[PDB]
Amino acid sequence: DLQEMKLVACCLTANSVKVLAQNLHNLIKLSILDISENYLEKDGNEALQELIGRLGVLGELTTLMLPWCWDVHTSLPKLLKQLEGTPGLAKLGLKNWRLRDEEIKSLGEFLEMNPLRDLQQLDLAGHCVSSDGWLYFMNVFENLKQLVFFDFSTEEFLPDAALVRKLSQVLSKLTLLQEVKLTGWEFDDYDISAIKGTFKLVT
Amino acid sequence: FYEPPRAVSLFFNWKQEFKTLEVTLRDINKLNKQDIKYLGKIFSSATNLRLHIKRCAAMAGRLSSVLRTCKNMHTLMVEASPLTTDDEQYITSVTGLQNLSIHRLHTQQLPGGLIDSLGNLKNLERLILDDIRMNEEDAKNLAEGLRSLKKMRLLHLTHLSDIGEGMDYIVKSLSEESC
Repeated sequence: DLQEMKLVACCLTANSVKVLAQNLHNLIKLSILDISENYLEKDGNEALQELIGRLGVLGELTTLMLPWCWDVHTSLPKLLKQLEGTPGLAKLGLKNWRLRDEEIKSLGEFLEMNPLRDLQQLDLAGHCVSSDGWLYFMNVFENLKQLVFFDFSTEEFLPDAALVRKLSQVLSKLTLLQEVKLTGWEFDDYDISAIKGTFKLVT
Repeated sequence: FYEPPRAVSLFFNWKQEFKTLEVTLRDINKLNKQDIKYLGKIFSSATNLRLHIKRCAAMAGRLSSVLRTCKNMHTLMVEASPLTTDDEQYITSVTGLQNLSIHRLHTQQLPGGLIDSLGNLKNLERLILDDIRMNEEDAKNLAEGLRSLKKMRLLHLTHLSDIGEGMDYIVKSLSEESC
């Protein structure tokens, strides 16, 4: 009858994710999944892709919280490919994936081909997407309408004013802004004083 | 723009779909990083940018440094300011530049600059040349740059010296196809 399984800051192995990806087919109602804030030493690509290939069998999973490991943006098109096989998701948390422009435009073709607006909380931690991929990321985020609580924190990145102004236009445009987290950023006087609305900012 | 946080505040409250902005640059002598970054970040308010150089002394080598963020640019005018070769390579580096003016160049046009990498401005339509110090071979390779760009509609070659028999190469470059 398990429907929520939440594990963070725990010493997971590729054997744990492996056997989880070998006997996860028996568990059916487990619709809420947190394995984030963890690290996989070896075969995190392999046990991740086998894991999501097991996750295609499921039909209730709406909450996914995913950790950080090595060589992962080859697993991004297969995660997003099984989410092209999955027309339903509501909670997405993605920790420290170090993504770039190609992965965020793969997500761009994903959301511009699959309309998924049941999603309410979103984490995109620790990535080195360039400023034009931040702008196109405001085109992809411009496509969204129903995101509620999210976190776009990354490393110490200086944004451009085009990113700031699309952030004011689209963040002012969307409705359900409860709490927004951006940590590791530079917004000095005008940029920090030109955003504020119905959300709750976290530096 | 004479000789400015208030206009930085003015564009930096709301941003909408401005079509085009015209920038009048007048006599830039002092040059601190705060005005570089502020006046740099203003320029993304419109969909097209019309930059006007007017006798700016501090921008003798700071062309590419300030405009590095400024991806949006439509046309540019050069009015009586010093300029380097690599800055001309920054002029030819951008592709969205469609119309260009240049006036009062006292110094000799160095090779490897504007006239040597001329064939990169693939949407050039209006080109204005006045008071340029060159020689014959610079006009020849200039005309070799004229053989590349095939979308021009308007050309000015006013007030030019040391151009003996370069006009055969220039007019030869222009009268090739029905342009």
